Amino acid sequence: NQYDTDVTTWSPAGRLFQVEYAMEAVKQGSAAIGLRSKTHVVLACVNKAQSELSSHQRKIFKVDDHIGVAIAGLTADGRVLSRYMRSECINYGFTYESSLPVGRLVVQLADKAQVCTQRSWKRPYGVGLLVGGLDESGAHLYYNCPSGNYFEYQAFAIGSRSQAAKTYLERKFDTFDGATRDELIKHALFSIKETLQGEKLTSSVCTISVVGVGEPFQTLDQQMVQDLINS
Amino acid sequence: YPYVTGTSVIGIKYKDGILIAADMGGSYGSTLRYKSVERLKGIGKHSLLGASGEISDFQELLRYLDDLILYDNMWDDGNSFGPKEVHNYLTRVMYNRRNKFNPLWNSLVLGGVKNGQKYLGTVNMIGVHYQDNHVATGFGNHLAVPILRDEWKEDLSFEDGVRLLEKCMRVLLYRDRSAVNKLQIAKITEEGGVTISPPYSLKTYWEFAAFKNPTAGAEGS
Repeated sequence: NQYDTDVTTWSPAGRLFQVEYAMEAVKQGSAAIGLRSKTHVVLACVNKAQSELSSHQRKIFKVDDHIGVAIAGLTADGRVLSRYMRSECINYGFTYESSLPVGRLVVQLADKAQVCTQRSWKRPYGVGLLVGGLDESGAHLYYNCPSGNYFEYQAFAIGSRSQAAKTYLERKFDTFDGATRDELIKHALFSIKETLQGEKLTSSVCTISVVGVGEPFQTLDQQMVQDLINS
Repeated sequence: YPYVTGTSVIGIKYKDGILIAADMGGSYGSTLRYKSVERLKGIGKHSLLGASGEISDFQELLRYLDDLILYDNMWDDGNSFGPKEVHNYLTRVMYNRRNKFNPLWNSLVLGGVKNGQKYLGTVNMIGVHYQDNHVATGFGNHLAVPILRDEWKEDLSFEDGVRLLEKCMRVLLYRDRSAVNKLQIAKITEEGGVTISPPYSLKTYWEFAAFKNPTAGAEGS
């Protein structure tokens, strides 16, 4: 395919095959879940237990007191973007001494991914983010995509075997609107259970994080998550 | 060097809002070249600032703030800069331009009310800044903060606020030699927005017997 091998060449169908492939990178990576309420946004990640010897790597990144991330895809590009968002929020705080809204940070991030998508000699970042934080209008959940498009969701699952999580969230996202923090966490555990092919309910496989209107971003501990699944 | 410079810009946080006053004079050395230079402006929805010092630099700060506020508005995501963020941006720009040894020669008084939290603060030509109930710049920092401190009250009315602020501004007009009798009071409130008083001049008193006759005699004085 002559149009496949470069970012700048539109195919006759109007498709950027390189960006489509960069979006294939995330669909191949480990799964991440995200879901929100009027005030809370829960970011989880079914982080695999591949071997009795290996451990996983940190995927859900804090960015500010009020914004969290959950990368998916090439972990290095995710680390670069998370570093960028962290520095951006810190600059905003330095200048205006206030929290950078999520809705603006996500748009800046999407512009970064796009400007990579446009120039030759570059590549689309190849990592998709679930970003969720705070804003005067409450708490929002966003999905940045390598193509420069971005979206706002009630709940979204990306990465490998997400259809199992999406088909569940489809049948429960409608109650999240006003649901209390713990209801979101329980829903997220159920979602992770669905995508868990082994169907084994253990605290080691999945990580959870929560950020709310008065709850700074924090990652639930192994013992606490184990306690919830025990319920 | 400062070429066309203005003078004091006093500030007084009053009940339900904020008031700022500043004469309409721009002086050139000793001459008053200009007497109708509106030196108070409204910034964004929630703010209001006056400036003293070089008037070219102030007009530039207005361009900076107008771009800032327009870019802020075009988002339409439902959050905007209150007085706090605007004042912090002003402090940052003033300090940064001091670091270049190319200062904005102005002293900024910025205040406003957002979400029921009313803010008032100041910035110097070299980044010195503080937020207070009542602020002033230039001679308003000598001849007006004494009287403001003496008489300011927690729940000052609007009329009491105007009368205090005119007391201060008149005291300046008596003894500044840089001040013109024209002047404006700016009112900012929640859900009313900024409202700038039309220019006017204050009555002044001179008929004291000691003034009419320094010393005292039928011939001398």
